[PDB]
Parts: sequence; structure tokens; C-alpha cells
Amino acid sequence: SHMLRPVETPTREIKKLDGLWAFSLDRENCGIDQRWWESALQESRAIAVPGSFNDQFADADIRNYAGNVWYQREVFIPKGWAGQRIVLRFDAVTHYGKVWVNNQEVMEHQGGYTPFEADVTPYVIAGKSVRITVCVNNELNWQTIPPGMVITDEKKKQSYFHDFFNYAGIHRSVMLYTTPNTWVDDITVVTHVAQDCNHASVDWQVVANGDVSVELRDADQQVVATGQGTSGTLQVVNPHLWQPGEGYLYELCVTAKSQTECDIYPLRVGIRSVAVKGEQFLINHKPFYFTGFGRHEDADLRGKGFDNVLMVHDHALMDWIGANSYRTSHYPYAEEMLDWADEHGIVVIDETAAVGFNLSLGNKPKELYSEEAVNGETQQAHLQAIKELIARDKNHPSVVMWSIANEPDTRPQGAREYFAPLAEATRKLDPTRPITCVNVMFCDAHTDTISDLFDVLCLNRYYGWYVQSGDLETAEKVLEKELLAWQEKLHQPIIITEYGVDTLAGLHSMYTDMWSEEYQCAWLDMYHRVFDRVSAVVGEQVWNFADFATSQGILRVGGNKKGIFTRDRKPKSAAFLLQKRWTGMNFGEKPQ
Amino acid sequence: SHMLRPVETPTREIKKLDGLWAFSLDRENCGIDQRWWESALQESRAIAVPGSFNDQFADADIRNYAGNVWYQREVFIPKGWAGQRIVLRFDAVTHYGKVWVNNQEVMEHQGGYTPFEADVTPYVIAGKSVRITVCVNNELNWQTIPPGMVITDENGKKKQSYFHDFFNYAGIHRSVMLYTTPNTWVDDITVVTHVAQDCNHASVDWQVVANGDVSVELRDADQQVVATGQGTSGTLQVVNPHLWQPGEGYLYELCVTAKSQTECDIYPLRVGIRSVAVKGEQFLINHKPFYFTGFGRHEDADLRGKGFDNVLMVHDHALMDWIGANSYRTSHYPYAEEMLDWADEHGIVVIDETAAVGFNLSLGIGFGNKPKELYSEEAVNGETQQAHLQAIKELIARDKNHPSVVMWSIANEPDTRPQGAREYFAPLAEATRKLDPTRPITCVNVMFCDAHTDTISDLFDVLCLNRYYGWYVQSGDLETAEKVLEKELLAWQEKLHQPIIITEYGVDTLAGLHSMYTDMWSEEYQCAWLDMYHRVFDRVSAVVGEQVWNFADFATSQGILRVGGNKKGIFTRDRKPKSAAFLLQKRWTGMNFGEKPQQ
Repeated sequence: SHMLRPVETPTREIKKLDGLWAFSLDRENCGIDQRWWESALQESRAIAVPGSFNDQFADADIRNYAGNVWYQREVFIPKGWAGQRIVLRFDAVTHYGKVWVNNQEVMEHQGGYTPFEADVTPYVIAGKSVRITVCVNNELNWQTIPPGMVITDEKKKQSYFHDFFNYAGIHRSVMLYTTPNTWVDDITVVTHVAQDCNHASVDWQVVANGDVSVELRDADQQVVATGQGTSGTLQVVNPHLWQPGEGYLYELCVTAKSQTECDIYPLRVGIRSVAVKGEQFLINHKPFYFTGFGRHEDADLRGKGFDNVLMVHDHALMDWIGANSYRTSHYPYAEEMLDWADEHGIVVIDETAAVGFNLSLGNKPKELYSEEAVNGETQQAHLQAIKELIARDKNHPSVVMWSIANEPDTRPQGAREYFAPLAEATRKLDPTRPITCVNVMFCDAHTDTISDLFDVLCLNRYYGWYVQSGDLETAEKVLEKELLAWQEKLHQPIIITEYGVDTLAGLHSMYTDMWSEEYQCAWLDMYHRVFDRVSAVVGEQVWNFADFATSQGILRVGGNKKGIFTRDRKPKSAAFLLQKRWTGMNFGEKPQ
Repeated sequence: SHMLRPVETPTREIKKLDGLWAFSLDRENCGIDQRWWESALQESRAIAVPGSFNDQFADADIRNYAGNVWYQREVFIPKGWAGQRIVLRFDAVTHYGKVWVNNQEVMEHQGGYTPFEADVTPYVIAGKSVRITVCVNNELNWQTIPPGMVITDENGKKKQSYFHDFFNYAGIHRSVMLYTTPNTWVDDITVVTHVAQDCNHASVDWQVVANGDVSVELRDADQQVVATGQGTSGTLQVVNPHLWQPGEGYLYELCVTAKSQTECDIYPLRVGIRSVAVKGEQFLINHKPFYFTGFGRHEDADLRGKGFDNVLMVHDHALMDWIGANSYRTSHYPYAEEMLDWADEHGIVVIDETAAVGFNLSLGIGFGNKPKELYSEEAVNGETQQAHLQAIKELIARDKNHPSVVMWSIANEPDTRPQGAREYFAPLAEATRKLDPTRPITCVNVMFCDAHTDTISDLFDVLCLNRYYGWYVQSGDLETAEKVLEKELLAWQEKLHQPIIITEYGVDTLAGLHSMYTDMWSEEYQCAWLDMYHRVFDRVSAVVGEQVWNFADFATSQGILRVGGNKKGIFTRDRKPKSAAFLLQKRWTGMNFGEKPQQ
């Protein structure tokens, strides 16, 4: 469970395994039987790690593959790591990985978007080359997060219920890292902030197999507070709060000392509180207004693979357009993104991979919550996905809210019985952040059965698109009516976590009609006018930052075209509309 | 200067410094005066290394910047490296870099496209963090490869003028790393692979520089020792050798051990056993005629500019393999060495080119006022020629052992009309042959320096012609273009009786522009015009190759000739195929591998 982000210290080294690996499909599904991990993969080819495997090859038969694929490389253990605790770590393997070091099985993970690792000290020798084999499986069933159904025809075909392509592979960094045989295994900080903002407290809890001391250092490396033992509270006079748009960070240096060994782990800490009060979202006791995007991890060639240039360029576009926030739609993002948000003061709604709990979007069993679909084991798997997300992200000050799912069908019998325990367990795992369950349009104010269990109303709305098609005048009436009915029903802060229309870049129309750039601008504008008239709306996240790949079908013109930007990051007209609205408002303040 | 590719060995470790660095412009040019390397960069932002700096930020003022920029990060020296020789290496900094480790100046390099490195043993402590600062300059002048002119406006604002048809991207384009050797190490290796006529025997010469006794083991792809030797130099005999063949690329491994009394070093060099030679109008690989198919390329992609990237390299190789391409040219600069490791392993044939494009003031591509004499003290001069010689030396020192590299191109499209041209190029031709006698040389020929006009192609072994009849002239007229093209190729065959590679033929093609009139800029014209070239090539016995310009659409300087860039791609910049990709697929997969097509 304990999952600290590897960082280089006087007591910790890292060796990235990113680069070219050997790669092989297993159409006969005989690689486990033939123990492929005991040899060089036969009939293999070069693949980039990190990256989705699907689009690296310009090959439809690989892109559409369902089953196991195999990655392998050789790596030299640094000579100096003799006597040291050596960990092998995968930041993310989509959706399942099993790992062998030479002929030793070392670890296994279900969940495509959070890290897994094993201590491999006993199975490697410092100064020698070792063989790493990974069996990666991209199949979804009713107990995976997200769910799906594999149909077999004779040949496997993956069915799934979410509007983004089922990219798979080693999407994020692989690495070896070291600790001493005494080490800091875990840290929780809780950051309290007086109402007047003129004092703050920092609770710590540490797990380590040796005596623990902590030093809190400011941005200038001046020690502002010190403590001892596994737990306690640091007092901070006149603290530099972590504020949206700035993101001042302290460093909590955790030392675990044995008589013989010592370990130093620096954790970035942003001093901020988050709370809902009535229909206001407060950060450091001040109302905040969310602007920005639903995103995806999606790009040409690399699929959902992490990439620094893309992270730099996309943050430069969000900065320029005046976005203050985003949501990790619809899975945990690369941790680098949360390190970025921490440092630049970007506000994040951190979401699990639990999209698709919904059989009514655009074969399938009769009852959504039943033994044959979302069941007891599904709910366990969902709890595990929430635990892994919070265990990874609990200390990121940029994360202001947990979204435990996107667009579940809450009409059917058993929805509330499924969600209640998940809402409760989320609050116990992290009491410091509000929780949400992002709401599908047809589960309206008069229909939805679970919104009372959550703190903030995150509504996905597309009136004037899938319904009242091309009619802004009717869409505006229906939208305003529904937001006010939500305000009346629950008196929670409302974030519109999804509003957008498919827009084909370069399609221009004097009739302002669907798919045109001019429609995208008129439709976003109508939404904005309505949001500004409703006092409960504390945010707006446009769907989507950029055009992204989907499953093939008649609704998707080479993918999802709701982007503000093209997949190659070129702006549509609507990017300039958002630039003016979001840079023209006062930072973090509801427009008028 | 000795430049072995770093590889992990029982005696050698590597630590990549790729990732996010601190970045700053220096618009006032006060960073050397204020010694910016002595502290945190002051007004900095995160940048990805490797990558061009220009397009990471969606910011015109950064994209169009001329002068110095500043890169910086901190890094821990691995504790276990104590007692090891520690080297800091940049695979490429475009166009100039100076490097500091804390406050010690350690390195400087001019030349945007090959590696530089320094022994930093004395300036670091194993187990402690050091600060690496890089001052990177992107300015071209008449002594840079490639050349250019910085125009300073009346307000002191710098604008880069340059004479080549690709955008002057700059930054740390390739991997940065620390690596170790023991204090005894293999510093340099040259192999020469000789191949009997009958192909049933081969010999492998070796030469090694190292501060210790040298032994070699040649191992086949199964890791079985086929030959052993001793000393800094000698010859290994190989019975029934598995030749490095185009389309397969079988590799041996030459393990070089340097042993002192106390420590030792093991360096494995991949060796492809193959001979290259020109005989008459044939280009011979392993004594058999070869026919080149494939592309002029560029290092160019969305967002990252000329930055290296594994996913792009995997995807592009899968597109070249699919379309039936057997070869490419590193137009117009040395490419990331990972490309030549790929070519070695899969048997792709490569024309390795220097960065010496732009030696030509009479094209319409690039971009103040051009000097009147191209070869003069005030333009291409003695110091330019020295800088060009240095660029050729550095390329060969890097690539001399890649079996995939079958020919050196020392420049692209110089103006060879003036008398100065032969005076400048002759000594460069001679010095290239001395540096590597195992490969033929070329100088890629511009269209207006025709068979009746050109003054230097006799000094080279292979005629690499860049031709665009029916585009820049005889615009849209396939009938006239075809006559002029055939006439000129036959005039070249008569004049020099060399093998001819068409190293550039292409037309601007806007993806999705379709025409029933088969006229310029349409997908249909791209198809009809490449087809007309193919028909002419197949009627000329001297034509041993065809490399389409270009693999993919790529960025250029803004101007009236370039519709958001160069649109001569077979693929779009996002790697989507134009109709002409399917035309090339049929011709190149329908011919016999490596064999001149027929009518």
C-alpha cells in the first residue's frame, strides 16, 4: 500500500529503464505455458517505453489486439548498490502487469493508472545484467476499473462503455531505485490553516524501521520547524500559504536513523485548507471559481504514454488561455502532472478510472447492479482503486477533491447501496478533502439517487448537442432550469465538469450550425451566460482540452472532436473565446 | 577526437540527465557577465530535455529568439562512482553549448548535431549534488556549418538570416548523460570489414586506443567466439561469414578489453561484415548491385522540433518498412545515433550527411542583403573551410563503424558555378577520403548546377541529384518536365559515368486538396509527378536509387513559398499518409528487393 514517489537524496538513487524494449503479441496465449520470461522473446520487435503499444506500429491488427503482450529488456544493476535495498517500480502498466526478474516472479498489478513495485534485492546481484519480462493484459470485465465485456467470435473483441480508446501498455516510467535497509516507507501530512490565514499547523505521520526526525524548510531552505517520532504537529507562524495561481511549497525532510544506517526523504508540502461552506468551494477560507478543462492522456503516436514536451506545451496552453484548474478525466494521471500542479498552483480534481458504470450511453446484461454485472467483487475492486489513488496523491496540495467515478447510472435498483460504502470509505482514507461522483446528464435533479452522499455537485451537461440539437434558445432554457432545480434540491457548490460540442477544425458556417467553429463559440457562450446567472455554480471545465481518440463508430469523426485544441495542439476559434473570458475575469472569482 | 557511443558494460555505467530542466532567455546578453552559472537561474521555467526550445511554449517571441538561452538542473553523482573516471556528455546542442559544473567551465562545442563531453572526475564528489548550467547559442554566421547571417535591426534586435529550407530549431535536441569508465579504458575503435568476391570469407581489421593492453573477441549473433586477437591493432579472419546484407543486417559483436596491471574495461562494438564500392555506374554492397529506395528525411515533429524521441523513431521506421523503403539520407545534418543503431540492426542503408547546407545564395528558400561573392573573405572563406573539415571529422569519428552508413555526403546543394567552388571543395573531398577510405563520398547537387554548369562532381564517387522539374520550373507541365529530366540524367551519365541517386524529387501537396485537373498542390499531381520521375529513372541505366523528398511535412522559415511549412511530405507532420504513400508502397514492395525496377 505505502507508495512514496522516488526522488534522489544522499541516501536514494534511481535508474530509469525507459527506452527501447523487446515486444511480442501472444495471439496463441501460450507465453505463460512456454514460460517466455526464461528466454529472449522470439519474433519480437522494438517498442518505446513509455508509450501505448497500440499506435507505435501504424498497424490496425496490433492497435485492435485483445489479450497478453510481452515486453522485455536487459539491465545492469549499478555496482555501488551492493548492500542496498533495491526496488523495481512501474509507474503504470495498462491494465494488468506481471513482472519477472530472470526466472523469478516478483510482482503483479490490476489497475492501469497507479504505481506498483517489489523489493528485488534478493533476486539481483550488483554489477550483473538481469532480464526483466512484463506480461501486459488489456482485457476488461465487470470486476475491472473500468469495466467492459470481452466477446469471443470463434477471436477476442473488447466491448467497453467509455468514450476514449482502450489504449494499453507501459504508459509511464519504469525504474530501479535504492533505499538503505533502514528507510522512510510512508508519510502523511495534514495542512491546517487558521481562518485569518496568519498561522498554520502541519501534522505528520511517518512509517519507517528506525528513529524519525523531521525538518520543515521554506522555499529559501530555512528550517521553520522541527519534530521527532513517527507522528506530531509542526507550528508555522506567518506561513506562506499554497495559493491557486502561485503554489508556494515547503519541504518536509524525513530522516529515519538506525544505529548503523540513515535515510533522508524530502516531501513537498503546500500549506492550504479546502472546505465546502454552503454552495461555496473555499481554498484557504476564500471562495474559489474553477476555470479550465476536462483533459485526457492522449497524443499522436504514443497514445496515453507520458511525455515531458507534451506536459510543458499543454501547461503553456492552459496558462495562456487562463485555465486555473482541470480534472483527471477519467483515470489517475501521470504523477509528474500533480508535481507540476503543486509547483505552479494549478487546482486539480483527482479522479479514479471508474468510468463505464453505465449501460445507457452511445449483448449487455439486464441489471447494471447484479451478480452478472457490477457486483460485490466490482465494489471491492473500486474500493482498491480509490485506496491506490489516495495512497499516491494524499500529499499533493494541488489535489482539492476526489472524484470516485464519472457518469454512473444511478436510476437502477442498488446504485445507492453500491455507492454509500464507497463514499464513507473515501472520507476515512482522507478526511481533509471533499469528495464527488461526477454526474451523467440523464440522471437529472429529479432522477439521481446518490448526490446527497457527496460534497460537491460535478455535472456533465450537453443540452444543444445530443438533445435540442442546434437550438441554443431551447438548450439555454432547459440548462438554467436544471441547474436551479439542483441548487434547490441539495444547496451544494456546482461545478460543470463537462460542456462541449464536436467541432471540426476548419469547418466554417454562416448558419452557426452543429460541427462548425462558429457553433462551438455560440454554444460555449450561452453556457457561460447561464453559469454567471446561477449563484451555486463555482466552476466550469470545458470538454475537452484537445481532440482525442475513441473506439470507431458513426458518432466519432476519426475520434472525439470536442477539443478546444486539435490533437496536434492547434487552436479552434473557441480557444480565443475562452482566453478572453478566463483572462478577463478576476483570478478565482465568479464572473458577473 | 575519440567518440565511442556510451554503452552499459560490466565496467561502464550511464545516468541519463533527460527530464525537466530550468530555462531562461538572455535578451540583454548579460548572463556571461553576471556569471548565471554560479546560482539558480533567476527568472526560469521548466523545459523538456531533450527537445528544441522553440515550440515547447506556444510563444512566438521564444520560437523566433536569436542569441543565448540558459539550461540548468541539479544532479546527484552515484555514491559507487568514487574512483571511477566520470564523463559528462551531450549527444547534441544546437548550435553551440558551453557547460559549467558548479562554477567550473568544463566544455564548449560548435556544431549542432554531434556529441561533446569532458572528463568531470576532478569537479564532482560521488554521493553529492552538482549544478549543471548550459549556455546555448543558436546564431549562424559564415563560419558556422550551416552558415547564415545575423541581421541586427536599428534597435539592436537580432534576426537570423539563413539559406536552407528548414526551420532553424535550437536547444538540447538529444540525450544528456553522465557515464563512467575505469581509469584504464578503451577510448577509440576503428573496424574495417573486408569481404572476398565470392562472399565466402571476410577479414576484420581493428585499431584501438586505450591506456592498457588490448585483446578482442569477435562473437556471432549467438554469442559464440568466431575469432580472437591481441594488440592495439590487427586482422581477424572469419570463415563463411554471415554478411551484413541490406534488408537483414546480421551483426557480430567485437568485445574490446583494455587490461592494466590493476583495472580493466570491456567495450562491445556491433560490427556488420559488409563491403561498399562503386564500380562504373553500379553501387555495390557485398559485390552485388544495390538500388536505393526511400526518403530524404528531417528531424522534425510537432511540439518537440528536432528533439529525439523513441515513439517517433519506432512509428517512422514502421512507416518506411511498410512502404518498402530500403534507405534514407540524413538530410541535412547528422541524425541521432539511435537512428544508425536502428539502421545497423534492421539492415537499412544510410547516406550520412553533414550540416553543410546553405552554401548557396541563389535559391528562394530560408530567411537582409546577401554578399555578391559566395566564396570570398566576407562569406565562405578559409575559416569556413576549416569549420567544414571539422564537421566532416566529427561525423566520421562518430559514424565510421556503423555498417548501415554506405556513403558520406559532405554538403547539400552548394553553388558550384564560381571558380572558388572547386578551390573550396577539392581539399574537402581529399581529406574525407583520408578520414575514411572504406566508403564512397558525394556532394549533393543543386538543379541549376546542371551537367553543363557544375564544376566539382568529378571529385566525388556518386552523383546525388536533387531535381524538381515540373515544380519550380515547367510548373505543372509533366510532358516538358519529363523531356528535360531524361535529357539531363543522360547528359550526367555521359559526363561522369558514375552511379546516379536522385536524392530529392517531390512536390508540395496539401493533404485533402483533390483535383480532376491533376494540378499543382493536389494529391493527384503528387502521384502523377512521382510516377513520371519513376518512368524516366527506369529508362536510365546509371540511376541506382530514388529517395523521395520528403518522408513527412516539416517546419520552415515563414514565407510566401511555404503554406505553414514544407508540404512535400509523403506523410503529414502527424504521420498520416497522402495518396502518394500508396503509389510508393506498390512500386517499392512490387520490385525485387535492392534491384533496379523495369519498364
